[PDB]
Amino acid sequence: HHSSGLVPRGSHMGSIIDAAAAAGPVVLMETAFRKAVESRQIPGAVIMARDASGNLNYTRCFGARTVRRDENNQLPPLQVDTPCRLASATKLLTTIMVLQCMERGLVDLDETVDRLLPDLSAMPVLEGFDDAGNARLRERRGKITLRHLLTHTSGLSYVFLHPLLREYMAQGYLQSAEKFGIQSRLAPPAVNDPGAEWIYGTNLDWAGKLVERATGLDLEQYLQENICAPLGITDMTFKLQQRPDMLARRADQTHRNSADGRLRYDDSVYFRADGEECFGGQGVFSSPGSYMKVLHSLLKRDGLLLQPQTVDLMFQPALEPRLEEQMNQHMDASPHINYGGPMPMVLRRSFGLGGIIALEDLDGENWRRKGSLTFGGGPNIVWQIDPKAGLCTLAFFQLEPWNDPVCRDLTRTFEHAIYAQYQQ
Ligand SMILES: C[C@H]1C=C2C=C[C@H](C)[C@H](CC[C@@H](O)C[C@@H](O)CC(=O)O)[C@H]2[C@@H](O)C1
Ligand SMILES: C[C@H]1C=C2C=C[C@H](C)[C@H](CC[C@@H](O)C[C@@H](O)CC(=O)O)[C@H]2[C@@H](O)C1
Repeated sequence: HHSSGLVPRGSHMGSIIDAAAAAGPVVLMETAFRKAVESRQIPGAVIMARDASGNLNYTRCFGARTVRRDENNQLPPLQVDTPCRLASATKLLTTIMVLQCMERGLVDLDETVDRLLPDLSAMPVLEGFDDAGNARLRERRGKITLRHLLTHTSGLSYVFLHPLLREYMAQGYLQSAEKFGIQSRLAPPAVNDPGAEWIYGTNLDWAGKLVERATGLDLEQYLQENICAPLGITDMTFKLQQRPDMLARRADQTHRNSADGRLRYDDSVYFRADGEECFGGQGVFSSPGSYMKVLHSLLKRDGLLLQPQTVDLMFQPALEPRLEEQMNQHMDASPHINYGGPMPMVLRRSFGLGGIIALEDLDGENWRRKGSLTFGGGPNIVWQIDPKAGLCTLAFFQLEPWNDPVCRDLTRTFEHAIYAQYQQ
């Protein structure tokens, strides 16, 4: 029997295997991440989950912030406080900033953008090309409103995404609309009328300009005063190159080679230059920890960023049946883009203010629920907030291209495991 003075413990294989309970979902999931790093499938990742109550506050960091060895021949770790490129995960921040302007009476969401963005209002709609091949433009039908910008229903697209605009760049209309290797998000014309269709575009870059003009502050200052300060965030910024402390610790971008699935250093323009202008659709750097602070505040409805009622509005389906149907047809037919990331590839969705809303449970009682809000950023960053489950989660990588199968699979296992053990 037991040993005098010593805590009773396992003393043979049977009793040690019974004293240590079988591996739960979360433990098994963490093994997958470690194996992915060990086998060089990913450089690293940070995964974070929080509930409203505080009972759940889970942060795990795996692997490295880069594939470039440091001065000591080591690969430095990806940490919860590592400065990372958020890319389109910036869009949530900019959305919150617009809603703050609305709360303070500076703007109305259904107001036309003419007053603050007359430069946008004056922009034409691109409608194919001539029989010869000249650029064919026309005047916009109807007015763009702030709500159209927040829901990507303005008619604006992205140059890399839409065929007409890809041809626009190829024909040379946007050659001088770049700075330090970063293309302007304000130069290109619209590809449809507001209200006509859901189209992913430069809407939040325009929405950012609107904030700057409505407040008389640049977006960086507005961000610091209105998002960072209230949450005690000191490392979230549009202006990475002016923060030598963050520069010393920042992640490098990694790219997966199309040919052999191998990881390589990606010398990304975004890590060497900020751009003079703060682009609200993409330009923020922060750590995973700081981003979670934002998500968690929204989940708590604590009133630090927005009134609880304004946060509730973000989660309400914003599209009328016609656009809702068109958005789902577009997304279901575009698994090569996959805006929804880890979500099932066919799902009934809508768009709120700040992201995609699930209009059905993803897998009954096992995963994200109806009413959950989600979006992401290019380097395989995925965030979601699920008020019914009482959870919000964040899967943070610094790996392009977007929609990497290894990252998506890992992100799914992460979420499934967290929901299995901690959803309520
Ligand atoms: C066909 C459309 C789908 C796309 C899917 C993912 C990316 C965003 C594409 C363009 C971005 C570009 O930087 C990535 C390309 O190098 C992809 C490739 O051709 O290997 C985009 C474009 O190819 C247009
Ligand atoms: C929610 C996600 C939706 C997207 C839709 C189309 C693209 C695949 C986006 C990522 C593009 C990004 O990886 C590459 C761009 O930085 C290239 C460029 O800016 O020209 C993606 C990201 O914006 C996040």
